[PDB]
Amino acid sequence: LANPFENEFKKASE
Amino acid sequence: ERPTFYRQELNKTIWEVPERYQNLSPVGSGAYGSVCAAFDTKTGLRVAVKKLSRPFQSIIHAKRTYRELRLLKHMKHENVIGLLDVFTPARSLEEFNDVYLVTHLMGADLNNIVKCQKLTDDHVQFLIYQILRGLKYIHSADIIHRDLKPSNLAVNEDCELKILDFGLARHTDDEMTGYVATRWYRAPEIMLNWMHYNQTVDIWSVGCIMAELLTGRTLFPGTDHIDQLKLILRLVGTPGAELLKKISSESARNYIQSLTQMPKMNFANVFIGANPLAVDLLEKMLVLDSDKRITAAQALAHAYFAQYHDPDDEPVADPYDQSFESRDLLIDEWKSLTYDEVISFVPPPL
Ligand SMILES: O=C1c2ccc(Nc3ccc(F)cc3F)cc2CCc2ccc(OC[C@H](O)CO)cc21
Repeated sequence: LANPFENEFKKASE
Repeated sequence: ERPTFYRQELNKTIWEVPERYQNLSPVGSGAYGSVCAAFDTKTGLRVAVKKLSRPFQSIIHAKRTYRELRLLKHMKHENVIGLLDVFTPARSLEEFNDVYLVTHLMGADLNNIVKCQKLTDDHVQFLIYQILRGLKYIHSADIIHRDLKPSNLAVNEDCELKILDFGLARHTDDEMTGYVATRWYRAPEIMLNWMHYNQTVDIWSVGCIMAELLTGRTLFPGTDHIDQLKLILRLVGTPGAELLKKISSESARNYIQSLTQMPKMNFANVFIGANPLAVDLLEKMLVLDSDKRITAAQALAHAYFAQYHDPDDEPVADPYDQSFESRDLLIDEWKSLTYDEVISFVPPPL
């Protein structure tokens, strides 16, 4: 199962 | 000996229940899920009947169904919802698809109380006390709840409180399911230390719930994960150098370091006119560093609860033994294990 938090963190920085 | 069942459509759902349960009536018009008030003619009790929603709809939900039934059968405590009955309309494992749970009718949840315009500090004391009393018991069984929130706390007319909904609860372990809790009540280490939180996430939720009781408003009503993290950091402050090093996500650390630096707020300046002892307990509950958070047992001894605290009336549990829950099973195995637990249930004496 995938980590939805890292996805949003990496995007927010990008 | 199977009782006679009858069937009734209630808010676009077919309920099939033993005849002993009469005059089924969805609480709050069906806004609180699949729970009906009923009258148990076998006992004369006013009961609440919960039809489990889609209990075997996936491996994960089948697993959760088994865990919740096992825990409910194991636990016995005044501040934890207790089973009067468990039944299924199915006549054999082969047609087993529905599970119903029965408990005493309570009549409200904490969401109602949050709106009560006559709420006093003594009421808050007594309600949070009971949450912590139940939580001390749960945690002493090595159970973790992982979804405390206002709608999961039932309150009766004597302001007696019971923790509801053990659907996300389990035996605690070093590695657990990553995406847990309801977002507004989700402890930050759930987002920062993926799958490696522990029982202190439940203390975070209790802190959020107490704040909501005191102010009438959701403490951290975030609209997404970034929003949620920032709402928390604005209150507890951005982590310092030593605390960043405990964050396991490099993307989270990087994001946090990009924010404006935030100090911990003085909670006395957030919760205006609240009991100073309530503010003090909140400061000990809502701390970013999981390891410095107060425990349920410690919190019961806090001076805020001096009216209610009795160290010999705050019992601990027999520890919960994880029978079959350590492996990945197919839905049909979870079903057979859950069927066996339904068929073996013994109701408590009246
Ligand atoms: O008493 C309530 C209750 C009881 C049980 C339960 N789950 C559960 C757990 C285990 C089990 F075995 C059986 C179960 F049903 C969930 C709730 C919801 C809290 C609530 C809110 C409002 C109510 O009536 C409001 C009036 O309708 C005016 O709107 C009644 C209840």
